[PDB]
Parts: sequence; structure tokens; C-alpha cells
Amino acid sequence: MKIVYWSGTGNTEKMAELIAKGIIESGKDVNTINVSDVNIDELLNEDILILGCSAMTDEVLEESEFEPFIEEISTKISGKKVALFGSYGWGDGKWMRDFEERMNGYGCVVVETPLIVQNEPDEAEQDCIEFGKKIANI
Ligand SMILES: Cc1cc2nc3c(=O)[nH]c(=O)nc-3n(C[C@H](O)[C@H](O)[C@H](O)COP(=O)(O)O)c2cc1C
Repeated sequence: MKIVYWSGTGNTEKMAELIAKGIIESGKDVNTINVSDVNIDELLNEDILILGCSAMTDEVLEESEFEPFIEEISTKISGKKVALFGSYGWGDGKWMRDFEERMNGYGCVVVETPLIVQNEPDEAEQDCIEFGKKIANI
């Protein structure tokens, strides 16, 4: 499996590692890839795309790297399963509500409720691991 993410200070990156740990504990393998090093053709071979990005600017996806990546794959993911996650700071998840609506609009099947954690996942560590386990069970 593959987890692609963008993280500005490391919060979403930490979530990614924990979600990976959950998948691995379930007995499967998984690679975490920062959005800047992703190979789209390979990524499209996956049955489930696990994507993460923190809330940026004003409730939107990071603009210089993550957003273009989503635009890039938008036309080639109809019918694919996707799981979404990310950290946020002061809002209440508007950027994630929009991200989920967007992926749905592209024809994707959002397999689970998106996982959002405020700031660093300290207390939510197990929640991240459990999300990974849910994904590994699909
Ligand atoms: C320029 C900038 C804009 C942000 N905009 C939002 C926002 O609209 N809503 C929110 O809840 N957090 C916002 N945040 C806070 C981050 O989403 C939050 O600090 C998160 O934990 C960062 O995760 P990361 O280290 O994975 O990037 C913003 C942070 C920065 C740096």
C-alpha cells in the first residue's frame, strides 16, 4: 500500500507514520511517500490511495505541491478507493470537508471518515494506528 502526504512542520508526517504502523501491525506492507517524491504512474496501480495534507492558507490544501498533485491525478482516479487524513490548527475541519467532497466529485470512493487531528498527534496516537488498521481491513 502507499501513503502520500504533505507536511509543513511534521504533524501530518507523524500521522502518516502512525497510520503506516497500523497497516504493518495488521500484517501488510506500506510505503510512506512525501508528495514531492511521488511517482504518479506507480501510485495509480494501488487499489487504495491514502492521502494526507494539513490545512493551509485559509481552509484549503497546500498550494505549491499538494494541490497540483491532486489536480494531476483527478482525471485518472474515478472508481478508486481513497482514505484521507491531515492535521489542522484552529478551524474545525472545513478544508477536509472540502477535500472529501472534491475526491467524491472525481468519482472516488472515500472508504472511511477522514481522520483529522489538531496539531501534533500526541493523545491521538492510537487513533492514527486504528485508522491504519481499518484501511488494512478493506
Ligand atoms: C500559513 C498557514 C495557514 C494555515 N491555515 C490553517 C487553516 O485555515 N485552518 C487550520 O485549522 N489550520 C491552519 N493552519 C495550521 C496547520 O494546519 C497546523 O499547524 C497543522 O498541525 C500543521 O501540520 P503539518 O506540520 O503537517 O503542516 C495553517 C498553518 C499555516 C502555516
